[PDB]
Amino acid sequence: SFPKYKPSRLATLPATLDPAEYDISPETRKAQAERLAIRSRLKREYLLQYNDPNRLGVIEDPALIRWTYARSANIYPNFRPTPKTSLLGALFGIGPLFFWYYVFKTDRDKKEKLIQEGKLDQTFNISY
Amino acid sequence: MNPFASLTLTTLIILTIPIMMSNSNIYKTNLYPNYVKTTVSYAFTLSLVPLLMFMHTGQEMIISNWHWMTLQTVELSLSFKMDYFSVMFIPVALFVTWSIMEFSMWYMHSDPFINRFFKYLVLFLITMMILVTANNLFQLFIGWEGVGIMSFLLIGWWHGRTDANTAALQAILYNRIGDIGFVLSMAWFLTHSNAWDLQQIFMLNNECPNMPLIGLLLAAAGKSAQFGLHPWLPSAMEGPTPVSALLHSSTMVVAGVFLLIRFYPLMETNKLVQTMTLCLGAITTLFTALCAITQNDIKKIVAFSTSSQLGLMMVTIGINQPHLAFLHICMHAFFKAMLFMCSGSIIHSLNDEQDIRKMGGLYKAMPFTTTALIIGSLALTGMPYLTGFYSKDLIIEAVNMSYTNAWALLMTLIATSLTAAYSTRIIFFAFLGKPRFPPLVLINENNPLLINSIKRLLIGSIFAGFIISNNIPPMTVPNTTMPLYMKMTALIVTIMGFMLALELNNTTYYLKFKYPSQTYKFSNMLGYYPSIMHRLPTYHNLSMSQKSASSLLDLIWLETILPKTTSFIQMKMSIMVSNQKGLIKLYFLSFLITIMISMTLFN
Amino acid sequence: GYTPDEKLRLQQLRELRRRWLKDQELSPREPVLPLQDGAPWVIYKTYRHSIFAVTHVLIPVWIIHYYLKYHVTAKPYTVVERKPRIFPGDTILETGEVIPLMKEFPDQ
Amino acid sequence: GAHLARRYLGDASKEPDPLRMPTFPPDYGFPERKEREMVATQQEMNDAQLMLQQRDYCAHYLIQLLKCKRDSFPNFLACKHEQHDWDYCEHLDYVKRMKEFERERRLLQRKKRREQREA
Amino acid sequence: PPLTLEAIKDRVLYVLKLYDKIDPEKLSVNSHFMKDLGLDSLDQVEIIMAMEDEFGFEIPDIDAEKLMCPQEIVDYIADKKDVYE
Amino acid sequence: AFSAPAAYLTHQQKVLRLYKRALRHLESWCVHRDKYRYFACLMRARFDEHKNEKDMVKATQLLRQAEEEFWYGQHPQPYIFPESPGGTSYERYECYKVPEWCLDDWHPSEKAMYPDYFAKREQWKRLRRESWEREVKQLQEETPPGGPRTEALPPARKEGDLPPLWWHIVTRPRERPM
Amino acid sequence: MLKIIIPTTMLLPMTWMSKHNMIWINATVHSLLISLISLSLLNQLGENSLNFSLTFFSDSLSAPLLVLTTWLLPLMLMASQSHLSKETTTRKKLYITMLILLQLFLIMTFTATELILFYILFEATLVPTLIIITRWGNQTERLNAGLYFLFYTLAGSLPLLVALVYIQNTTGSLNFLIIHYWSHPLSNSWSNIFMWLACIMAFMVKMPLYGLHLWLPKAHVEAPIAGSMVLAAVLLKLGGYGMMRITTILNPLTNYMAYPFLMLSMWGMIMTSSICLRQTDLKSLIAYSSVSHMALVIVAIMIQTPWSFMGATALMIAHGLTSSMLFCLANTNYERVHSRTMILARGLQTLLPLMATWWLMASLTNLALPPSINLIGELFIITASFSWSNITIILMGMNMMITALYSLYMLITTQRGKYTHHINNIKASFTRENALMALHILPLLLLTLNPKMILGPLY
Amino acid sequence: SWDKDVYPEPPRRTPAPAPQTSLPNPVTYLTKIFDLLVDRPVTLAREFIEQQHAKNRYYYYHREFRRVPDITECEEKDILCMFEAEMQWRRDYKVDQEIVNIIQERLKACQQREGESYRQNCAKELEQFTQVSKAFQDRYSDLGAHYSARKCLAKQKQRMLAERKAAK
Amino acid sequence: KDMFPGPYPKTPEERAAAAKKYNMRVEDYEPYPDDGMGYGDYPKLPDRSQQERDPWYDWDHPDLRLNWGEPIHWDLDMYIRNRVDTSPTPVSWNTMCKHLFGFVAFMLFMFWVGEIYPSYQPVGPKQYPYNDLYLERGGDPTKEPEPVVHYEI
Amino acid sequence: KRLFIIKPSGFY
Repeated sequence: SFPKYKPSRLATLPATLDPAEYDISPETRKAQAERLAIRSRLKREYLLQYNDPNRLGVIEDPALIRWTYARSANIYPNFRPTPKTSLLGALFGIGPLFFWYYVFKTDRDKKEKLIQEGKLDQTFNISY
Repeated sequence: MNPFASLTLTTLIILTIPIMMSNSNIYKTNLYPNYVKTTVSYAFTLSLVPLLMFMHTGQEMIISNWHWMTLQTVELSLSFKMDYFSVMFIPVALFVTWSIMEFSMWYMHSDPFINRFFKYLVLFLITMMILVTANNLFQLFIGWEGVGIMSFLLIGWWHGRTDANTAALQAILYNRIGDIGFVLSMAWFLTHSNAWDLQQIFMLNNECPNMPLIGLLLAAAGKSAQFGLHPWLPSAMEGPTPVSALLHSSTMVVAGVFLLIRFYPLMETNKLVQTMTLCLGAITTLFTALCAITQNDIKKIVAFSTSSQLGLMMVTIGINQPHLAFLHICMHAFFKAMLFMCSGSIIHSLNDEQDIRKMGGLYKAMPFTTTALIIGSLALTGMPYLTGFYSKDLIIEAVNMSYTNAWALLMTLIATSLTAAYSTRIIFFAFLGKPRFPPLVLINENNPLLINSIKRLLIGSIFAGFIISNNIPPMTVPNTTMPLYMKMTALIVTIMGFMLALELNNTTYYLKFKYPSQTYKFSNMLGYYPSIMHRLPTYHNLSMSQKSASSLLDLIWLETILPKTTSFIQMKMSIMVSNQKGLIKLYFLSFLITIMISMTLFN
Repeated sequence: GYTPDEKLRLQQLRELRRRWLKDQELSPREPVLPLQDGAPWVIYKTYRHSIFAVTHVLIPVWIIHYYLKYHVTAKPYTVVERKPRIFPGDTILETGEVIPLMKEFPDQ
Repeated sequence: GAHLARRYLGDASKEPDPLRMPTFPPDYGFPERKEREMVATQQEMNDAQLMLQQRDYCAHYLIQLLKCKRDSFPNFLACKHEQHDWDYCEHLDYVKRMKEFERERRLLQRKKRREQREA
Repeated sequence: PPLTLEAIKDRVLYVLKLYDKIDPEKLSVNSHFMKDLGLDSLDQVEIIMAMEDEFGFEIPDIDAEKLMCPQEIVDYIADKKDVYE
Repeated sequence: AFSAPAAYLTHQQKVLRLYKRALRHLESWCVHRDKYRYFACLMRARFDEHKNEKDMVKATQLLRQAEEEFWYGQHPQPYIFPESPGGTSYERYECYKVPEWCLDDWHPSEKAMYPDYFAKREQWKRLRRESWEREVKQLQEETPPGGPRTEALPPARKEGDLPPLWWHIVTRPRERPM
Repeated sequence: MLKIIIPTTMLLPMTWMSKHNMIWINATVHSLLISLISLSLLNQLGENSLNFSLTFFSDSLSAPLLVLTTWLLPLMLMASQSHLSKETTTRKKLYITMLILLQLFLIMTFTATELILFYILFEATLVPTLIIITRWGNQTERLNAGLYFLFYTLAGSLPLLVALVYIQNTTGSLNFLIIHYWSHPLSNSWSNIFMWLACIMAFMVKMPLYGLHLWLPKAHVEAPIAGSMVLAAVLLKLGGYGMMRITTILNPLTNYMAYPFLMLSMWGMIMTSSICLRQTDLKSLIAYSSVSHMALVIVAIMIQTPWSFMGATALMIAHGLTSSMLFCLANTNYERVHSRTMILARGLQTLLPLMATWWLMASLTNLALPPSINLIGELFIITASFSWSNITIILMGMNMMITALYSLYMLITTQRGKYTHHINNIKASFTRENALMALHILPLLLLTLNPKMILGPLY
Repeated sequence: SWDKDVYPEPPRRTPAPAPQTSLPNPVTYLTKIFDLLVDRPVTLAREFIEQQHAKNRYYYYHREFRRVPDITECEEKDILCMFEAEMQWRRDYKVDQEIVNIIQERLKACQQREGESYRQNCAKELEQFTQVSKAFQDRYSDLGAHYSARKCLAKQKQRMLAERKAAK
Repeated sequence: KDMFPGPYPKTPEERAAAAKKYNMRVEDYEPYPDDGMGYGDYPKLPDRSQQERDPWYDWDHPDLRLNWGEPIHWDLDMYIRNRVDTSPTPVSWNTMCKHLFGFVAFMLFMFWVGEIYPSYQPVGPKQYPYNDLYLERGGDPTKEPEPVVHYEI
Repeated sequence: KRLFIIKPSGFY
């Protein structure tokens, strides 16, 4: 009974240690056959276009176009102001701004106070 | 004195001549690498002369040849500091580069772009010389970034390998993290001391505060692959072996230690920064040596050895013995470059095989490389009266005989034991035993370039330590009297490490199989620092970028706030105004309401 | 292992691949374009060695020495040398000399 | 390292503190102590550009070593005697510091014995 | 290291002859391990590992399982190493 | 050159792959040849012990437990062949690989530097251009009505016909282009 | 100044009356000559600006920008030749005339002595840019991008116009000399706070400020190559020049009012560089990089210190050159593969080595490798910020690290790895393209030798 | 040709060569070879070029700017006088910058020349630069990017009012 | 063009159409949760780094280990082989974190202890002449230093 | 036995 391997988000569970790889059913094999069929159809089309002696140019992959559009264009039309969206936006948008304002303002005020008190060393600070 | 400046400047300027001629036809011809090697050799021969002058009379100089620009009260000029450190490191670096290029001619013969490789080598050498011979922080930063960029290019020499690109990007990332502290140092010196010249910085900063020195510490940690920024150096072995041996073994990696050494007069004043350097060096020595003990790739083992030696140099700086650290840099260049050349010879002989497990019984198969590696390992482990003895033994003796963090001293001694251990590992697994390489035997070291290149560094490892140590002026008060065990500690610990490593390696022969211990896993997985540190922060930063910055702010919320809401409001008002009803009865009533309201409000 | 159709396909591709590889071989002749600088036998042993030595060190050293003469004179403080270590002993001009009077004990 | 064992594992009061050393005055005991005479002069040091850490009570031997090194060049093996002399002076200085440490140890023990005498 | 076709064949046959379970006399280029010889599946795995160790290049398992003949190993090695003679 | 994968791995194939991985990791642990041979014969005996289990559920559970043992006992740094994925030399010469189509963009002077090879290349281009139509027809004919259910491609049925979709496999760049 | 203006005007009749074959050639020759003429302006008296006439003056700030514009026009012509080949002669001449009008307006903006004339021409620059984007863009989003750009700029500018007129009514003149010499301090009042906002916001929109930068990615991605070149190189720097000129009026209130914009820029540079790390479009990546560098320039201007201003001018010029070259490099690959997706084209170094070298040098300048003028400006800005507050160094260094990461990431993805097999339309790089990249690079490396030219008046 | 008063250099004390070994000194022969091969041809070339320059000697002159009324005496909105005073103040700013540069150059040269005794033997230059830096900071620092003579005058007046308040 | 990604599917017909659009099995297809993030129709592909995918298989894009037409992971750029990797580790992630963090913590703790108990030698402080080089260390010559006296032992 | 090396056009 060797210690088991805890999968995580950055350490995925190996297929060898997959509890489902050893529990197979006829429907699972059917699904695997269907997926292989899909991949085979796509590979056939790609290779037909790729080995064509007449083709000159890129083989436009619809998947790549969809990926780009979803990453860039489709975001806003499929956005809805929701409590999670609103709260996360508020936090990660303005909170850092106020945090840096606090930090820098406190630092600047401390420096100005020291300067007014004449309690800061700028003996050779002649290039600002 | 008059010849000194001319010779020193010519030594650097000659190196640039092959770069200029790279535009000429020589680049196309096969003669370019040989011309580059001869240029480096002539540069070394010339650099010998100012070294002799300094040995004779200590003729140190600063040359401000060109006035780049004057910014109000700050004058920036191209100034070279030809002091002891520069005048000694230039010949050492040139000699090592000469040997490395001669080896590379043999090692990189098959490579189609050998000329590009040699040109990149000369570019790195020029950048490193700029770094060493710099009197302004800006010139030193020029050298710093040039060395970084050249390392980036050379590591990813085989652009096809995704792993090479990853290693180059990782090196750039860690070195830039160090450059953050470097920029902090530059800014602090400019704001407070009103200069970037080392001379004025030294003059004004009688008791240097903590912040600029901590920034210098960070930059040194980045370049010298200290702990927290260490993983880039072992990953750098993805590049061609000459590149490793030259930059990421003996010359580039010492940049951080050299930067700290250059600022030694300021380093003396602040005690806290000395303590941090000591602790970081001890951590690096221990961790990198422990990682090396269980590594199965020869290049990785030697790279971790380089990191441990750099940590030892950082410790020496912490013990407030800068000149000894410079001496250790000088000796390490020789013996570590030689060890890496031997590794490259083994790899080329065995058809690109780097795993020690697939290498065996090479003691007689490769006699010359075996002799060179044995001598290099003995020098590395501090065998008396070798190059290592003049540096490492003094390092340990000074560490013991000084006010020191206890754990730092203990870790340094343990690290010396582990250095002996991994030297035993490489020798035992590779040269000793029975052959384990694939059947076809292609071993052949009978190449004049390889033989002569290793010969020069062998002679250097044997005698340079004595020669340099005798010639250099005394710069530290020696630890004359010390307890006998204190004197012999280095040898005792080295021999104990040798014995334990030899016994454990012998135990491998026994027909017993045991599943790995947790400590073995920790050492082999490099302390898990790569596994988690290259995944968790990278994942979080990239995911945060895409999810918040790219989407939730830019494409969603800022757009919703300023553009979209205003557009929507104007659209709604347009729909209201253009009611599209147009009934005289309806809007004429509005006229009545308007008349009444106007009469009331405006009298 | 393979199905007979698989075996046949692999064999066909093997034959065609070997044909391609053998067609990648060049002829006995590598045509080249058709005396720019005369070079009979020019002693590459030493003469070319000396030419390289001159062009790469002697010319640069002369140029740099001239630039040194100009730059040193053009601006003050351009070249500053560490004051030579005057160990108690004769000087060139001051001719100053002093002895610590070995006010110590010799035995070792 | 045994002194460290006494300092930490044993009673700390008996063992001297390196930073605090020397707590007791020079006049205590040691009825007549001569000033550590400096063989070399301050100007000599400044002229020889000796490092401040090397500007110690044995800087004269180092001055002679530097002069012999400059004169002996190219030969770099001709200063072995001068090197030995300077090394021995440094050894004696170290021994004197060791004697100071032992003196502090014994003085602290004597103070503890006075405190015992009270009880 | 030209690594000609005949050299590959000789080395594969050499490894197979050094295999104790295979009797050297009946070993032939077309001798199927499964049918003509008495080797089982695990013996196929072992001989594939021996071949890949001899030539220093790793044969993928999907391709490795389908060899089943010394000549197939030879031609597969030739294809991988671009041997055309 | 890789064969078209199957929808699933048969139990026999999975056992074979586990055996190969276990032997390789044992070799990584057992550096010396003799110790490796001893423990490899031991492992072969271990496989032979349950080689003939009749209950498929029992064999499957044995496979699962053995895989767990392999994961615990896997070498942290297993040996990788230099050109194998994850190896030191994997994809090293990839940048040197240059596709054949780059040739058509050569300047006529460069193409005149090597006439004969380009004549041979023109012959190959003619061959491919002629064979494409027949290849497409064959692929249509042999393809099932639903669509290609496997990545496997048929061989040439008749003489004078090239294998369907042969160009890139045949004209793939040399492993060591230089 | 008419030595530059009048030939630039004459470029229009020459282009219109030139033969259909010779339009590009004549335009390029005479634009290069105009730039050679403009090179004379670099000679600036240290104490005083070159006051050519009542309407026009030049200083060490305006001269580098004018030289940049005059140099940029021929480069835009070379870049835009390729994709406008199919266009009819009248359309090509119209495009060239839009470019020439843009150069003329930009020159007059940088040389104008009166703030109202500066505003008139600075807003006039929108019309040619808008026409270029909305007429010769290659995607359906060009109309939306043009609307965004125009309306952002106008919403910023109109309050500036009101404020400038109010200043004319109060002080009595909008001439920059008189304003500088009289320059009575402002008081901390809500009216003066809103005058400060009105003066600053137009330029803060022009210099892409975090939260006001949305127009820039759309415009740069959707515009043709020449339009992207002007937008990156000069149109953003219009904001920097305006802010530097206008900061004289608002002396004391700047200290109070800078903190919102200072924090916005300081955080936004990190945010925009992090966006650059995850962008899927090369043009978009370059645009966000421009946003980050301009945010640095905004910080330098707001700090209002001599070193900050010198670094701001240096960064403006260096970034203009680097961004223009990067857009040209991306446009070449776009013409070859007809897509802007970074992943689509890979391993181009094997196919196009000299272009790979150009990419390497462009990225190295982008990540501020010393002694590039980019690093000179950035380092001066960093030192000024450090004097402003030692804590700024954390953000500045983080931004530098991320800039290096995204620059080398773009270089690695586009120019390294295995070549995309199916793409077969990659062809040997034309001498025009390599010439364009060289014309971008060589001036940038040369300016390092004599940096006083681009260090601004405060040098 | 630089004035020694402007750029002070301590008198040079070079120890005389006092060999104590029979072995020949390589530095001496190498320096003689360098002399013969390089220094003599270079000296000859400079002799030729100096002869040519002396053949056609022409002089350039250092401009003198007469002092002009300061902003202190310039009237309000008097743009002519304000202009003259402002340009004069800018020239004075440049001259003060150059003076600071000269003092800093002395400081750097003294640090290098003294060697390991820099901390003690350069104290006078350190004090000089201390005074010059304090004066320059008080006169010109914090004026801002848009520095003007009026703003410097305002800074001076603020300082003097603070001094009177300190005098109480 | 229906090829472009659409909104979040809400009816089974919408889900089937989306699955066919993304060339995925209907049962396998699983759109991101419609929480307003903007993913919409795009499928939640497994978070497997491209390293994990079998190298040996012939990929349409070998360097990316991706086939043409295959749905592309939303964060594929993040999970490229040159960037963030999720391949299984020999040791558990939590255990790796435990070991590394514990090692570093113990290291720093022991260094702090060494600070508490610093090693040294049983010697007295080094004595320097001329009031510990008061002048040589930058001491003001005009001011009079305390006359440090070192007596012989 | 020289084998042809495929490379992009260099004349341009």
